[PDB]
Amino acid sequence: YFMNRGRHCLCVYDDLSKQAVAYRQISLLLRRPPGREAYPGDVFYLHSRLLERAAMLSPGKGGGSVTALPIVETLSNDVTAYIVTNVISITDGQIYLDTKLFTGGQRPAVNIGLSVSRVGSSAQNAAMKGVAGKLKGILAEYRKLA
Amino acid sequence: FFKTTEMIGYVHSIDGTIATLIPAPGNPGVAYNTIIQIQVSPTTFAAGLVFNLEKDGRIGIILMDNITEVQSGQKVMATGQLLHIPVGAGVLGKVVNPLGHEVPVGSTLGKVDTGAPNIVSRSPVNYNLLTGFKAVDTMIPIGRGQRELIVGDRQTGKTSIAVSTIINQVRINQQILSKNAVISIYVSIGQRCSNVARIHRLLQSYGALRYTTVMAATAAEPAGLQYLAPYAGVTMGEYFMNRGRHCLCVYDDLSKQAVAYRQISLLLRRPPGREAYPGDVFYLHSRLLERAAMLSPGKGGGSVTALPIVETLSNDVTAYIVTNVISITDGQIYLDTKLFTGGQRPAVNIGLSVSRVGSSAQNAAMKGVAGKLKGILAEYRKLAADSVGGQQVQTIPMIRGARFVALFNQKQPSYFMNAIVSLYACLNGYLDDVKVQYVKFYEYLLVHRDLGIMYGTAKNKFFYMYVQELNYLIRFFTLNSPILHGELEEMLKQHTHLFLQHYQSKMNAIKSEKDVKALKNLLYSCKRAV
Amino acid sequence: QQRTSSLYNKTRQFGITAALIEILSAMSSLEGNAMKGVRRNKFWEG
Amino acid sequence: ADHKGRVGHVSQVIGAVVDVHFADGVPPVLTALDVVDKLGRDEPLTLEIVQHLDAHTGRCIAMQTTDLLKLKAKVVSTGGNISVPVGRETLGRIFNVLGDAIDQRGPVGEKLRMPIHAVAPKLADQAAEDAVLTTGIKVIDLILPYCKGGKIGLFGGAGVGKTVIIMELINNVAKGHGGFSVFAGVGERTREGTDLYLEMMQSKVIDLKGESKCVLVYGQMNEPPGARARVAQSALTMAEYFRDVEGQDVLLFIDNIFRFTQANSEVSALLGRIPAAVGYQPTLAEDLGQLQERITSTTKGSITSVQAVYVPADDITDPAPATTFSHLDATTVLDRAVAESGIYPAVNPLECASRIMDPDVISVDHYNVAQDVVQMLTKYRELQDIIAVLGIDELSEEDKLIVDRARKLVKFLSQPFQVAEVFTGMTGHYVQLDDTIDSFSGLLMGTYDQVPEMAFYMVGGINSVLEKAKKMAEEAAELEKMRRAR
Ligand SMILES: Nc1ncnc2c1ncn2[C@@H]1O[C@H](COP(=O)(O)OP(=O)(O)OP(=O)(O)O)[C@@H](O)[C@H]1O
Ligand SMILES: [Mg+2]
Repeated sequence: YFMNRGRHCLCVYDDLSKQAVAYRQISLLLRRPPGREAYPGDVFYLHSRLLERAAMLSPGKGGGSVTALPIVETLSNDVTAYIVTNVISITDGQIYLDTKLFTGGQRPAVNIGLSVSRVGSSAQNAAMKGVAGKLKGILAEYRKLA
Repeated sequence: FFKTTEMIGYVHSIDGTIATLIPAPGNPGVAYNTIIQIQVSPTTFAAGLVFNLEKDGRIGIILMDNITEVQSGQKVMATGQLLHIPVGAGVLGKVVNPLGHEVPVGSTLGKVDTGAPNIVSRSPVNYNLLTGFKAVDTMIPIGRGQRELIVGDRQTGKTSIAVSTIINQVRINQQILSKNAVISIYVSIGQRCSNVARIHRLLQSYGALRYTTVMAATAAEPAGLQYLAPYAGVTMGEYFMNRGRHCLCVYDDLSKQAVAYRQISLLLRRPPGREAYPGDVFYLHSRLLERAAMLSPGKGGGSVTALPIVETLSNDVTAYIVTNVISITDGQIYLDTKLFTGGQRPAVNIGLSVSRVGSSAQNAAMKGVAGKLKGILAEYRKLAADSVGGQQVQTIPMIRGARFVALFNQKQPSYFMNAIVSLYACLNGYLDDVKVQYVKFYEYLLVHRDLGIMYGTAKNKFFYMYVQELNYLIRFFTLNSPILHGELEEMLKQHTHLFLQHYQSKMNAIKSEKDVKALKNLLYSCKRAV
Repeated sequence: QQRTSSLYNKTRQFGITAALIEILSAMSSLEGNAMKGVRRNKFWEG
Repeated sequence: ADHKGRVGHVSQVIGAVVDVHFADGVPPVLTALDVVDKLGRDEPLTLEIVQHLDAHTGRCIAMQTTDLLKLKAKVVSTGGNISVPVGRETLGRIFNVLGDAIDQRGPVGEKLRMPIHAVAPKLADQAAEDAVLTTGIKVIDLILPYCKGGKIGLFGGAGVGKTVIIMELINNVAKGHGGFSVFAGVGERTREGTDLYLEMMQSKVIDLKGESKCVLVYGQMNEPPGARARVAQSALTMAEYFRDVEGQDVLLFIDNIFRFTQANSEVSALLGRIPAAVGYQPTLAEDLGQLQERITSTTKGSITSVQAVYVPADDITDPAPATTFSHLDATTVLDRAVAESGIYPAVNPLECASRIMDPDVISVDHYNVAQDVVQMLTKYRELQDIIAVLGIDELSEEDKLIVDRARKLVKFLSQPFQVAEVFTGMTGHYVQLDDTIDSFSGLLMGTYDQVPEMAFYMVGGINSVLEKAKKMAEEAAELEKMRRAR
């Protein structure tokens, strides 16, 4: 509603992992062919038609926006799960919260090594872009040195 | 002869050992899980069990006998009664079918589907049941009313332990009153008829058939029989339980029962589950093992001890059936292949074996010995962990652990007095000067011989190992009592001194090509003689 | 030991799921091939 | 209500699944039906509607064996869901899924009954703020504090005194918070249930001649899956009554929660539903949610549940534990190694966890002390390994004061329980929350650096430590004085 009117919005889905379970529950109750990990074949389409509605509309349409922060739960830091990979194949970037850092007192435990933003670089503010340009190299060297 | 009452329908379909019936005119009804007779021949009948009652009127039937004579279109009669099998003291010493029919060899009725005792009708497990093996009786106690699993791989010594346990009760039932006697029920499921015969001969050789009954549902018998054998077995055993007596039911084995139940369910189009087993498989085993209990004194004080046997393929305890049985039984005895090939027989892996009942199922004398025996063995294993190289150092805990792990090697069950005495001797250090290779020979001389009498040195008045009636005195009075402690130490000290002086001295002096062989043969014979 | 254990516990979970899926697929195939025949009842008597 | 006494006839019987035909229409789902025909059955037969096949036919799950059951057998609706008695008359008694006393100790004489299935509290009934549950145990109330409206996983099998801890929690909660307890045995061995009942009567938590402070609800293994999947809800309903009507902080023990999941899985398989990953039911998340969500802290009272968890095949990623752990607000690990070290309660402080370990919930002093204790214990482990290669004499004097304080802490986290005042002989202790915080805070600073190490063994509070130290000093002086005489 706000994007179509030229305003901005932020949607937080907590979480798409539990939506898939519910959709899997519905499909199996309907006796449909189970797929990988018993999830239905169209589980990917379930999240595709959702996240694709999050967009930055062109100037002609009003310059609206719906940022989306879907959440996903892994097991034993496994990013090779079926649902995890499907969402990673849809989103424009990922923030990975390593358990080891969190238990070690390092919060929010953002594992910068695995995290990435594929399209957010341009939107970064000029001031923070200046500070972050060198910070990237400093951290990169620091990880290698230890 | 099951008494037929009315015609309920006509056979419609046959799929191996599974049949379907279509209703007779008027659509007469038949009670669920009841018995029916199919008129195969003019005066002969085939037994069947009702399993499904479909909406349209069709009935699912599990055939039990005379399947080759069953044809579509035949007439079916119903008995309207559950399965009841003969039970009583008149069945002991016989081979019996799960349907109650006697199997030729070369008192009342009991329901085969009965509920287990409730919470208030049970009592804590305190009375022990001796398997005759030092390892089991010490590290994995078994108490009357307990459900102890025997899990192992093929050809590891599972059937042997249960048979020995049954045999070990013969020498006890003959002495004490029949009230406390243990009646055995061995259930063979999906085995060969040859194995049943050999077991029958083996029991008869030691005179166990007088206190034992065998229920056989062998291969070449329809799956329906193999699925009902354990339930009939406990039904025979529950007769003694409800009459203040004790029973011991052995199932060999539940692995084959589950397969038969799977075959029946799948052929009757029931929803499969994990490993294709139905959803009732856990319920099937639970309602079987839960029927083994220890009744309270207000209901006679009877009991049923269960010894289910399970075969684990490739040492995998993650299978569906194995996990379910393990989650039901009160502990487990794990028989390991490597130990069996390593000369350790019984091959109990004490690390993976457990008894949730604990010391409560041990006698006073055994409890005192086991309290220290368990601690010593753990240290030996931990120090044995460093024994892979490094020239393990022989501390007293290791000097005694090795003897303990060598006394546990046996073929036949041991009389309680012989076992408890030998463990006590090794516990107090009387075997520290005895080499590990000669332990079995030392034990044999202690049990079947008397060095003190041989050399005219014995001074004890009553405590001699040839007095087999001291067992009950030891059970009543622990070895650590002034009545028996003094003479026990004297005999052990004298026997140890004579053995070292006369026998082991000659053994260490053997230098020849034939004497060495004779010594080796003697040690091997003593290994399987006690 | 921590990497080969995960692949062993992940494999057993996948193995159970696939075997069960196969069985149900066969069950659904034999159910689908089955067809209900004409109902021979006194439809008028109702 | 309008379907009270409605009549139907059995139409199909396949194992534990029974289809009933009602001429007037099937009652609502989850309705209870009684089979009037007890021709040859030794027990009454009750069915629970789970599905509707048509406007007149309904599928149901039998709570008992379906033996001697014929088609067209008469069945009568009970007028609603399964009804369980609730009140103060159920204390000290044993029940089943149907709320029938199986202890053979006379009629219950309840004044009211409640349905098994009740909607979870709405979002508006939730508690305003998180609150701590003072269990009276030093370790639990310091390093892994429990929470009202919380679900706590008691990992660790038997042989570690699990039952003793349960009895102590039951006694302490009533002693301090005046809240009762409900124990639910789901798929539990009948032998162990008997042993637990005898122990409870021996510890006086269940006083036959007095006032009891615990209810028992047992669905055993020998019972069909239809019962094991509703016993927990029956027990939960009993707790809900105390939570709402009496406004108390009740306890709900579950032994185990995995058996509840397994039972529903079997039930789903019988109905013919397609299982999900690892053979579990597709409704696994929903089944647990409909149960756990009812366990929360409301504006009237609270229900804190201590659930015994079992990990199949030692796989923590299995869907059953994985789904369960998402509902747990605390973990208690019981280890034999600690028990073999003589530390009872046998709790591994570094293996436990809790979500309310945050200053925003607990007092700042409590959080700082707990973190300091954890850090000291972790350092004590590394120092323990260093001395293995060196010897304590090598360690620095900071690391030899830190190896002395840590040993005192490990000894100070043990506690003698009042439930064992009989079989162990030592008077029990109920250490207050504030007392524990102050005692540990003083110990960490180094105030009690002169007290002997053994003075902290099996004691409650700091005053007990001082009293034990004085007695030890007096005994030592007397022995030395006697030695000088001879
Ligand atoms: N304690 C023992 N000492 C020596 N040999 C033993 C002992 N127990 C069993 N054996 C021998 O080991 C072999 C296997 O024994 P057994 O028949 O009990 O195996 P099992 O567990 O029943 O295997 P399976 O039934 O699958 O063939 C036999 O030759 C038997 O004589
Ligand atoms: Mg065998």
